[PDB]
Amino acid sequence: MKFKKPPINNPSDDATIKLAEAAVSVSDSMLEMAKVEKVITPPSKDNTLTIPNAYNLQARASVDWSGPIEELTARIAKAAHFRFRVLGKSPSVPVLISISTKDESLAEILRDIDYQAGKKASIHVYPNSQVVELRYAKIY
Amino acid sequence: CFHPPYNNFQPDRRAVKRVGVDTGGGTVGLVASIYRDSKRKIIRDLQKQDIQYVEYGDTRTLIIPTDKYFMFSSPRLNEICYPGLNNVIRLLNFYPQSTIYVAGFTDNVGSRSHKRKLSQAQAETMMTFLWANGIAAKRLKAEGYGDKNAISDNAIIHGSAQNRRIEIQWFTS
Amino acid sequence: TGSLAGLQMALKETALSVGAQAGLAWRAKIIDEQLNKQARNLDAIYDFNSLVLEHNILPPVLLEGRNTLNLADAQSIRISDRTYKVAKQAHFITTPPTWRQYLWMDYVKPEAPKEIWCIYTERGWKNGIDQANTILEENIARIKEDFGGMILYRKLLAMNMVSPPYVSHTDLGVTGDGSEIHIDDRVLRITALPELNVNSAEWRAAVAKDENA
Amino acid sequence: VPKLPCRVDGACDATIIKMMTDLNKKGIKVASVGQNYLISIPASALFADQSPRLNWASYSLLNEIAAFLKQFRKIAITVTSYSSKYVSVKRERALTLARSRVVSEYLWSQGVDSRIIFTQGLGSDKPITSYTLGGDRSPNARVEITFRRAV
Amino acid sequence: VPKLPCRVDGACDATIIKMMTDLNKKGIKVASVGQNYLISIPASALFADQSPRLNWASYSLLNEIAAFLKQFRKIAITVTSYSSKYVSVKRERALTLARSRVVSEYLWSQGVDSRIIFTQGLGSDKPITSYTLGGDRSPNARVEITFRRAV
Amino acid sequence: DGCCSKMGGINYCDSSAGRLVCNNGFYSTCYCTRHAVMDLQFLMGCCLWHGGVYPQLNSSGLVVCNDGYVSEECSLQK
Amino acid sequence: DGCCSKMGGINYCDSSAGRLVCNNGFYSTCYCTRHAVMDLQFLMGCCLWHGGVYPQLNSSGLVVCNDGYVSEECSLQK
Repeated sequence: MKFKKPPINNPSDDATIKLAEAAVSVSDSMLEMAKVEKVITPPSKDNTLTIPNAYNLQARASVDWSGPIEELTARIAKAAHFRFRVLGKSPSVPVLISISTKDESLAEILRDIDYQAGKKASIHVYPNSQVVELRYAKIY
Repeated sequence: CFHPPYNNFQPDRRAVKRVGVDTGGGTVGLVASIYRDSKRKIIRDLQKQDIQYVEYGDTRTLIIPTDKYFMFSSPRLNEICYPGLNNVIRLLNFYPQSTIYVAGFTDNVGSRSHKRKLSQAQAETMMTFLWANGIAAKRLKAEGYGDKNAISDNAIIHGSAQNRRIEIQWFTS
Repeated sequence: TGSLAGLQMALKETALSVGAQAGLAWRAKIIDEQLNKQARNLDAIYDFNSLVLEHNILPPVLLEGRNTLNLADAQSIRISDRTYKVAKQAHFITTPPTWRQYLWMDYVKPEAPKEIWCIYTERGWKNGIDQANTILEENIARIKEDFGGMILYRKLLAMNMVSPPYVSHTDLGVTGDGSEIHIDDRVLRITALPELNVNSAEWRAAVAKDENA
Repeated sequence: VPKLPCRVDGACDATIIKMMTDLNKKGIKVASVGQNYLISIPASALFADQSPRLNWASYSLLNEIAAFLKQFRKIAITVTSYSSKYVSVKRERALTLARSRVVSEYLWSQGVDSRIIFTQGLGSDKPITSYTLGGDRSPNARVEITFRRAV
Repeated sequence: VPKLPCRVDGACDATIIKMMTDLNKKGIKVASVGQNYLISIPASALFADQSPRLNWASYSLLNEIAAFLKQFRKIAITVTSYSSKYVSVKRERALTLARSRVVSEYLWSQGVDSRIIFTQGLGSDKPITSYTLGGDRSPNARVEITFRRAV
Repeated sequence: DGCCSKMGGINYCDSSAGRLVCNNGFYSTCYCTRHAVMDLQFLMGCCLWHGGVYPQLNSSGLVVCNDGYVSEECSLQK
Repeated sequence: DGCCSKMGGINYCDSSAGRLVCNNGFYSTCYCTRHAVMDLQFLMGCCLWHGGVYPQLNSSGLVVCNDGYVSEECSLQK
């Protein structure tokens, strides 16, 4: 009758212990402040209006990217068989994105890119003309 | 023989293999069969894997770690650990009248709705796996609790690992 | 010594000095390998890029203390409920910061070298390992300081206790002489730095509901 | 290192495993789920037929349980007593309260290093078995000592 | 020179030639035109009769293909699945999408160091052979993995 | 020496709690860092509950603490 | 040593890509210049992510970087 308790994993490093302890505190600070911002200014509009879906926007992708926005958007448009268009001047300080997902549709990839672009750039999709259009902000 | 992904949900004819390697004695094959289909060796095999069994009164409970029986942060079931699941079906085959409750539990990291939804998904997956192996739909119920009633302390690493679990309770009558 | 009836070294320091360095360097290598294994999770966690303000301005760093007492000497005490301080001021950046300037530890392979030699070399090895762990813990505290100060700034801007930075830009046309031209000169300058406001009558509260069933 | 302590004093893992094994073979149920621990004792091994008077020989068992409880570090212990249905609800509520009071006093007299001991008696309200044919011989007349190991 | 790397790690030309030769004798078609590479797999060696459920023994073949894909350096991979005509257009469009989703997930689970994996299923729209007499035994029900070697 | 005896041996040091973990899922009784809850009640040295020893070297044998008290107890006799 | 093994041997170094070309038309896995894409993640030396080592020679063992930070880690102990 040997006694045992169920989770028996691989051994752990105390560096990873300390890193995990810092990360948990960062995480609930982020959660509390996000709750406050949602309460203070409730959003009203959604980018499904600017990026609707279509047929052959339902091919799927998994992505690991850590660079500027324009080349990645060009790769997605080329995989979706759409034309690619740029409006405005690119800024001198580049617009950097970071996406790490698994198995989602190309429309949601563009919507996540659109959310991370923020105040610097925007994504529009015209399905009747089959055009993906990225436009830069009139800042600087 | 045996098909490794769940044997197409068929009961595996396990005893004939032992009595074929021992007739290839018949009495020794019957003794080896009647030892390994007994309840205590099955309980020791779940003890050999990472599954805990607790019996107190006429209530019985199985404790299952999600760390080894699910893939990471998903309701998908980990297919390398199929011997444990087959042994769970073999042990649960001994009580054909009782009702079953399956409950899911996570730790304290994250948001509340996220914890509740993940618990509900994992409990339904394990209930569906139980239902697909022959158990009737009127005998089962699944519930997902969040970080509701923990069994260890969430401020330390190993106890927090011990808190993420699936509970299976069943009666006798 | 003890009871009444009981009453009635250079290799030492050389062993500690070679053990401490070897332990420190070895533990530093192991720390760097663990950091490089988990490189995508740390980039997802310490996401400085999505905290940046309008004109690529890094937000200020704010600090908070609660339930404060000071006993100045005998005969005088001073108490307060909360205190807020601006530790660092906002400025222009060209690139966002990354976790590598905070967390990366420095490695140089030391190639510069018997009855009781072994035990003291081993003790020096333990001392070097403990020192490396302490150094890493202070680095973790520093990165947590920068991220937490910026995050606290976002919350107080939302709750209307700091002012945003104000920026002015001037448009020159085509400037230069006949030897050199610049086509579209624009000069950008932030003229008001963020600052706490002491008028408490405009402060805005946030009450978060929960609704179920 | 020679002057810091190297372990919590008077405690050993082999001793914990040894005493837990011996108690389970004797018949006292010792269970552990996570870090919570339960010791369940049948009332026939401690008391007379529904009286709050201990036999003289059961103090060895209480001494053995106290020697087990000194191996851990803890903040609160709960002792709860349950019995079987004899006369009314009040008589066994009084009986279980008296039984829990006596047992927790002897445990406090021995050196268990707890900060709080709570005692309650629930009567015959929460049975763990539908077979209710015995008297005090029934498996659902018992005392349970539960605690959480702290750090 | 002793501290710079001398080659891309875990990669060898003899190993590339060996595995390409072994795959071509086994029956998986490996072709290279310029710097584009194509791996074509018959659906019978991977799936059951038009269901998106892998056999247990075909994971060795997927492991072998992943060990081949780790030899190169690349930016995007495309996985496309094609099938044969059974019931309607929708049923095999759904079937090929499910097949490509499962295969690209297992390839992503193993350590192929790509930045993007695209998956699509074209149904039975683009046949490579006019002989359409088999079912899933037909040569034009297949999955194709294409990529470009980068630098 | 033997910390996890009658268990599977030492798994690792949990520095969050300061304790060893055995190869079954039990916490050990052995400590593995100095920031663990040890129950210290007896401490050596003198000028405790004052500032400690004021570190000047004295011609005589008096030992003086950092708050002016003089330890006659750690002082050598004549 | 053997770069283009089971191919025809080394044809030449393409310095535009930094790679060797084998005698069949395949790019090799071996590098042949230092401006080739090598995937460097682990670098030695100290005062990285500062200016490097400020090159004065010190009486004590402190190592100071070019931005005023002091590396206690590369500094020799007493």
